[PDB]
Amino acid sequence: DIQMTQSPSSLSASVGDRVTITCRASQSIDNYLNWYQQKPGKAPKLLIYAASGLQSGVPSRFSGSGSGTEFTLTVSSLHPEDFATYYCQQSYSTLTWTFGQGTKVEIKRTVAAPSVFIFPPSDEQLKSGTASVVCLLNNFYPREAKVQWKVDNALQSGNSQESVTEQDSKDSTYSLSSTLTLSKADYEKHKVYACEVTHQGLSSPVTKSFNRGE
Amino acid sequence: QVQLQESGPRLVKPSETLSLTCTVSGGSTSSYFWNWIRQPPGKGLEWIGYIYGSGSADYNPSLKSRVTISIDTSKTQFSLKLTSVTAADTAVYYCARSGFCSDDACYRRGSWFDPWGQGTLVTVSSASTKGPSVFPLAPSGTAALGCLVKDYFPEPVTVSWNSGALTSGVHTFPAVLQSSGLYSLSSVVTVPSSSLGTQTYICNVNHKPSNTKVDKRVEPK
Amino acid sequence: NNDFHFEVFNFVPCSICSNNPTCWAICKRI
Repeated sequence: DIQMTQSPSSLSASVGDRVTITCRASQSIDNYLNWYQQKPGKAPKLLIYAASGLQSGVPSRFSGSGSGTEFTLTVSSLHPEDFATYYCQQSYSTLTWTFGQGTKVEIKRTVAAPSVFIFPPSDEQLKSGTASVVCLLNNFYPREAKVQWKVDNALQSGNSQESVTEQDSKDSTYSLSSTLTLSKADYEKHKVYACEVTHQGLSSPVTKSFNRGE
Repeated sequence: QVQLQESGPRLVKPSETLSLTCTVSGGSTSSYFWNWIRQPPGKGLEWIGYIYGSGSADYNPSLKSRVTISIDTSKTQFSLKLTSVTAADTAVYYCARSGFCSDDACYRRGSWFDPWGQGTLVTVSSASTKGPSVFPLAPSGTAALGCLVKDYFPEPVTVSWNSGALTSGVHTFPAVLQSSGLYSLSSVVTVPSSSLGTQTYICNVNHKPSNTKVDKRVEPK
Repeated sequence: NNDFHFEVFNFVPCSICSNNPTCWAICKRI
């Protein structure tokens, strides 16, 4: 058995930064170390073969070095589309080929404030006995944001769930949805529904709201 | 271009057998080495096994007792069989070719995985398949609109807009597992406020595990 | 016979690489 130890686990870097990823093998594997790049929801794509061969179709800003037990993948100048998880993989074992744990590369960029939108539950959904109120934060950076739900000015807790997109491959921003889930009866007991958004790019909080039925 | 494609059931009950087939086009299985690899959600990659030639195979020891890989008589397909599955076998499964071949000899050692299949998600659960309900997220210089895709099992659903013609500014969010055991997700897009009267915006939902397809027009209320 | 020979233990011997750059990248002098 041959284990690959890949570091670091995670890194953030700016466009134009030089990035280095290291992979250490538990024993000598000569030059038989391959690197892959995996974009979210897609199969790993071969970047480097046999420690330093540059795969046809891959830009030369990627390069691999090392032999024996210590290997390195370098991006000479990071681009926004280089956001991905990178894996080393050894082909020296006669039986089990093994991968490193991965290195998630995130793109760091200037602050961008979210555009906020609120959506009331549809009438067709309400027939079915449940009300989903959706709050959208579009194209912001950085990652961290707070969404507070207020129903007739009362702060809500426990009844919302959030989802975040992966970083966008061209502009490096995130989007986020918060869904407030209420039963039909509860939803109908209140009037004002508000989403309050706090983010580093906003000097004061943005609140989007609607009145049920209008 | 040698191209690879995985196929098989998307939902497997615990203790049953997981089976998948990889179809090879533009090439033959009578040379090279044919691999299976998997990746649990949010985790890393694990090599499963390989097969070559007449049907010689070998396996990752962590799975050898439960895994068989077989090669088909058309010599265009190979197959994965995994027994006694548990929720730990929930993963995206990939097929991939490896090896270097000269005129009359194929060597595996020191080669790499290329090309790869697209990968297919397989979920091990005793919950049953259920198709989604689709609700509009109706628009209030730029407006946002979308579709709420609610209460389906298992993952995944795919969403597109205007039959694939609309992709700029589309965000389909990762699904969230609700307390009910069913998944929910939203897909949104930003459009020019001025078109909401005359341009149609339709979200195309396909939930392959349940054979449910839905096209939903989203409009101002 | 027409079937390929298959080798899983030995590295690619450079004596067979012809002018194939893939071969030359992974071979050993044996």
